[PDB]
Amino acid sequence: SHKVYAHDYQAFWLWSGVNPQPALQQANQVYLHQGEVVIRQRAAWFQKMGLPSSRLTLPAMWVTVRITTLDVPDDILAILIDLPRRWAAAGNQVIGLQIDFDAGTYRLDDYAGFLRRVRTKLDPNFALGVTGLLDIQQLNALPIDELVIQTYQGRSTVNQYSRYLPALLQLRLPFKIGLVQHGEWDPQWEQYLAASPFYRGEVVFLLNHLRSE
Repeated sequence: SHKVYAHDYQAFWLWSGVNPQPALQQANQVYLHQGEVVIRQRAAWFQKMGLPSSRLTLPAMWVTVRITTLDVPDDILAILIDLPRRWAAAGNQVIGLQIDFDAGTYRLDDYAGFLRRVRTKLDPNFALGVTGLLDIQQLNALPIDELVIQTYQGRSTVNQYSRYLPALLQLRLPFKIGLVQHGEWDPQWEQYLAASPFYRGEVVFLLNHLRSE
């Protein structure tokens, strides 16, 4: 029943607006936020954010994009799938594209269709990952290479996150747990989830200091 410290972990999200941290230099993977697809005037719009595509001293990396709507045209999906392409052209080891679903009430059919579309447009050397808030004979049907279950909102672990953990042993795809830096977390859960051959460990969302510090 302790708090999450980066020095105990090896995979991290670096979000827009978050500064790099020494823990990055011990990491095996980084999940680099690059922007969001949002509705502006009843139409989807990509907002590029975060670090510009460039050579940086990072471990193997994902490009992460948050999707707040699944009504997204092919031209924006084309921009999304070019992001890992650009990061790879800059000299980095790029694992693939991670979709961060933050869209609301959709049916799993629609998520599946959206991911099918992305994978069709994504270069086959790139993996396709999903992450989102906690929320199976059809869920393991997701056409994805990695799932990350987030346990936080903002700077805090969600209260009663543990309610969603026991059934993750039924997942049949590589999965991880997303924890916020300095949030509440019981690491006994790690041991529990280690029972599944599909468990791949944790990812820590790094945070800056609050202004009020």
